[PDB]
Amino acid sequence: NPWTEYMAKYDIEEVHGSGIRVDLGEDAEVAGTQYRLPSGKCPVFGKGIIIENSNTTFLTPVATKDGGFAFPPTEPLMSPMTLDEMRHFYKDNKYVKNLDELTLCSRHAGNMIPDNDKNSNYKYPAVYDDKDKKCHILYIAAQENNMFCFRPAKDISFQNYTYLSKNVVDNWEKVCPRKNLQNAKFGLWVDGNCEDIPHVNEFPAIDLFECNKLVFELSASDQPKQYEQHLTDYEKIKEGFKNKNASMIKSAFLPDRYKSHGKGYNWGNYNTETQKCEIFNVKPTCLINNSSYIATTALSHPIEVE
Amino acid sequence: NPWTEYMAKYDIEEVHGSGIRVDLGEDAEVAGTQYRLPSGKCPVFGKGIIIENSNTTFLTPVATKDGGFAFPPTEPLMSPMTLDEMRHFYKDNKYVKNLDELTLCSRHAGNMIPDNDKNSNYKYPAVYDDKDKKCHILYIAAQENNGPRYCFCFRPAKDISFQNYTYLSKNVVDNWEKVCPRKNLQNAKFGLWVDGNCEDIPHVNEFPAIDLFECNKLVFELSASDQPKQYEQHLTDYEKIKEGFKNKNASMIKSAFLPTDRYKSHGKGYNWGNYNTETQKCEIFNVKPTCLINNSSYIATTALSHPIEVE
Ligand SMILES: [Cl-]
Repeated sequence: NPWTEYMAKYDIEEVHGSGIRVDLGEDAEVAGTQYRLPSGKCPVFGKGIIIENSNTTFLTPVATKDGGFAFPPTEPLMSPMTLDEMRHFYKDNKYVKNLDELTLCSRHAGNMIPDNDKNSNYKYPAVYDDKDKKCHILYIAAQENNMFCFRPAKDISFQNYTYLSKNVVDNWEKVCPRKNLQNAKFGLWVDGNCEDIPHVNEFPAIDLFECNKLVFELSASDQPKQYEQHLTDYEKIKEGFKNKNASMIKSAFLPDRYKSHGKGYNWGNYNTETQKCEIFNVKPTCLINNSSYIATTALSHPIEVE
Repeated sequence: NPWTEYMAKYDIEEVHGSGIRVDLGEDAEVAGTQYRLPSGKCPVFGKGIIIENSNTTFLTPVATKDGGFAFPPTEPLMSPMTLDEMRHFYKDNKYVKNLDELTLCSRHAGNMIPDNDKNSNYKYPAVYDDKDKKCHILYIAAQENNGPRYCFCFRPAKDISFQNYTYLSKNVVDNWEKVCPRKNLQNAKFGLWVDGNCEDIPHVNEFPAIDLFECNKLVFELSASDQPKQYEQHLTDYEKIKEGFKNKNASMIKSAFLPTDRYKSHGKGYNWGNYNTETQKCEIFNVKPTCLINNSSYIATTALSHPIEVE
């Protein structure tokens, strides 16, 4: 396969390794309880959280329903923090001060100790705003609760946002998707040629944005499948919550089932001419030269094209 | 309610009466020990077993690791057996010879005596393959074994590879076509009849589902299960019997701990789904539906139902 090195970034199971729509791919103890937390190795471009029946944006600091998901005021203020502020903050750290924008944001979020637990490996995720050059640390690592109903989504208002786990790798631009591939269709390398993906499901999509949106909706998810009828502390932890009104969430019921490990309907071929989004769940291993198509993934930016 | 007679086949507790994802709804003695075995009265369309970290397919005869779940070769060969071979085999039996292929495969499997036990009521289940018109008697009636322990690990699933298979207990009824679900209902949504109207099911759990097959898979996964929740440390002989195993390498499995109804669903579960084809959402619920709503955006499915076939 002449396509192996090129196609490496599209093996989402390998290179990302956790959920995309909902990333809760690891567990980490904070003060004696194991909490779920995002753990994917790639940035998720254009991902944010929509709070339903509300005008509050999710990057609004948590209420200390009026509030969002972001870190409340700390002293000194750790979040939000601009790119320049971050580089100045870490000036004495050779291995941190020069990391790319997104990786720096991830590492910065990763320096926030949870709940004065100095032993803990738990690290908060973050959102980077590329327009504002601002890093927002998320206090709430839950992504879907469908007190607050909400869901993850690509939305036109989120196009400059990137959702970042603690695990985002420093060379993500070499090894992860970002841009959509114009004039290219994902395929499978079989006996010296790029063949069509055998099984695809097709949907109407007015533009590339709408196709990327759909793929995202259907992509790898670490959200629980079985769960009680009412919200319970056990259900909250399974959704990625850690804190409730001034105490940690605990549950006698906590002892790997919910982890996708990157498995899902993560790829799409958008036919710009017929306005159909072609969605599949096997990793592609080549490209087909087809001028009618744009190749997208749930990780990819919903608009940007190369 | 004008829907009563029409909706009877969606009363899964009544018409099927056992687990769907894992069906172990009866016990039957073989050589002095009670074993668990499938007892559902309806066929389960598109159900097979996935063996983990293995190149072995579940319809391969048992190893006699390299093996599956199917009957080892017998003389005369009783399994696998084609429809035509079955009809010829039972040519002298008026009551069996002209049964529908599914009920026939169930009855054929039910004629295998377990472990030379002349008067046992234990009857092996079977899988009928509609593509090759072959009946496969299963020697292993276990359907799930994947505890954190050592995970020969396996689980039940609907999968594209299994779409022409039907998993058949010994109790599959001869008139299943009239009394059991099979086809999904296109342009229809399950509801509840309230005051001269078909109303929405009050509580549904909603999930993303790219197509009807995926919705049907999800419903099956959440459906009535007779599996022990008793996932514990090592796999003990008692645990094996609770999982539906009967044999282990030249002896019956036995246990002093076997008491002489707790893991039986009797068909109670998240057995139904309304799939919204326009929003790609699978809405799953655990109460029997009692009418249909005319909605072009939906397809009504059950855990029993074929994962593709529509009406
Ligand atoms: Cl029982």
